[PDB]
Amino acid sequence: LMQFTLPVRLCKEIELFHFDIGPFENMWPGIFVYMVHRSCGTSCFELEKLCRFIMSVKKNYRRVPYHNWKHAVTVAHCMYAILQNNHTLFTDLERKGLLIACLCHDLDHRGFSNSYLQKFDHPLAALYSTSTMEQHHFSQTVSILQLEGHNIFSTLSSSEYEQVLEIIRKAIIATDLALYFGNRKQLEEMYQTGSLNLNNQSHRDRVIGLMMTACDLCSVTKLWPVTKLTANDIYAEFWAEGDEMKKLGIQPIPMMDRDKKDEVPQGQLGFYNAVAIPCYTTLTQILPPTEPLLKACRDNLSQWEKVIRGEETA
Ligand SMILES: CN(C)C(=O)c1cnn(C)c1C(=O)Nc1ccn2cc(-c3ccc(F)cc3)nc2c1
Ligand SMILES: [Mg+2]
Ligand SMILES: [Zn+2]
Repeated sequence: LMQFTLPVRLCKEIELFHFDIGPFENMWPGIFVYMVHRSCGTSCFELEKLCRFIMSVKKNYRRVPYHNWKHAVTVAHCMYAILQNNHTLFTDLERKGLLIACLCHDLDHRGFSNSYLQKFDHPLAALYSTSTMEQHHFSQTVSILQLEGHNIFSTLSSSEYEQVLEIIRKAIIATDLALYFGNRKQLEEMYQTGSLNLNNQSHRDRVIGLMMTACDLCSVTKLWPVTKLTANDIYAEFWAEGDEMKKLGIQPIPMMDRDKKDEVPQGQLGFYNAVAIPCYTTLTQILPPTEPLLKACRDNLSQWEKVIRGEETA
């Protein structure tokens, strides 16, 4: 059999939650296949169809600062680490669906929020009133799955195929941060009343939703230099959207105004306190082996406080 192998450093370090997939684009497909073979199994997919699928997915990501092919693979890798360290908790179909969902979750992203598309009156806002881009991302996933030689689930029954596409749809839609706030509240109450039940499919859906938020935001769980450098790419997009909001004669929110760049450290602080820390806190409560994500989030929260006190530059 042909078994994907990684260099010695990558082989060890890919198992760590804070792994950076590196600047070599051409290695990312191999890194993804390796993660599928270990998290799912070498018999989960035909290698030729998976490779064809990977390259078609890559081609439908755009040359944008942040919401790009590197983000897709980075998000899948965070999902890999969660699956590997919680391997008894997930099903055959969930391992198949969830790495694919992560790879595909920002397909055809142009670097603009759902809000910009609504204000711009983009056709996608007419087609999908809520979770606009996320419904677009899923649609793009269905299109690619339906290309000749791209049915990577061809061995699944009709009913299993439908289940996995439903895992992928719900996982992709969960990456709408607007939905995260409600989902985390429900999970927090369920955990704290001791009512959360992983044998309940509506509960599994919420847990996978949280996992998808955690994976999508995972730049806050990297080592500080990766965290800081990724934040430049995030803001590069936010500021381009703010420019576009100004062009429509609309005041952009502060995070999207390139003139407000000196307030970034305080905005980061607000984001760690309102979104990130609660997210990885609730995830750790449910999946205790995800602890390193929360530990690394607290470490970066401390780093942003050092930037605010003038003991670090950005
Ligand atoms: C949507 N995405 C991708 C994310 O939210 C996302 C994912 N990963 N990360 C790290 C983010 C992220 O940085 N979010 C935020 C969220 C709120 N903010 C508010 C401010 C702020 C800036 C200047 C100012 F003057 C006032 C406030 N800056 C942010 C940044
Ligand atoms: Mg997205
Ligand atoms: Zn994303």
